[PDB]
Amino acid sequence: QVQLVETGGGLVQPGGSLRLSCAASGFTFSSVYMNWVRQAPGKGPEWVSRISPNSGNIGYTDSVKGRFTISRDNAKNTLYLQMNNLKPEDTALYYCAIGLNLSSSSVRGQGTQVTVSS
Amino acid sequence: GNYNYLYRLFRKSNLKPFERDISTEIYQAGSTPCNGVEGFNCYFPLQSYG
Amino acid sequence: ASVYAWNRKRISNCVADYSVLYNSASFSTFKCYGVSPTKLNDLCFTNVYA
Repeated sequence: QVQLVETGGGLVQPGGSLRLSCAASGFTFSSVYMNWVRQAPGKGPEWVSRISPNSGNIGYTDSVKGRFTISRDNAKNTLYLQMNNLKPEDTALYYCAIGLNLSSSSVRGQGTQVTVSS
Repeated sequence: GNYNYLYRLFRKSNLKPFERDISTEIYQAGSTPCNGVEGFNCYFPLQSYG
Repeated sequence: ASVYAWNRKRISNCVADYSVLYNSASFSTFKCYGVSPTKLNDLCFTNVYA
């Protein structure tokens, strides 16, 4: 039973880049990579960002270019997402899914919804 | 959505009766060996209900 | 042809080896629905529309 326990994210005011954590357990994590993907209220889910296991190349939608960054740690076996110049439009559930090349409807966790409060 | 419930979608052979397969090794769907690294012809064997 | 002018071809009376296509690594999109991407060499159909 693989559990993708995801740390909750509190309300953060604009002015500081937000730091969010998302952990995984129950399976070998160094083999497969993890993926960040967002679902906003009133619209369907969409893939945000992915990181390769070995090459470690961060790939994410150009619309979010220059403000989203990922950092994976196998020693702690988790992912961290940093967003700069956070805007209200970021309000959504930035959930996690074990990243496959398609990353479509794949395995995922509950996650935590975060809304930027002016 | 509740995606905590998983199931096995890729396996090399059918389970025998009353077998419990808990292995999570990456499934290989091609000639190229996977060696536990995701990629082409290397698919994670679990899939969620939601 | 253009996306709105997608070109259609019919294939029949031949033998199709999908293994070479599947194990090529030169294509970034391989999505088979209805049948498994592999084990396509064991299926025989009346016609194929490309």
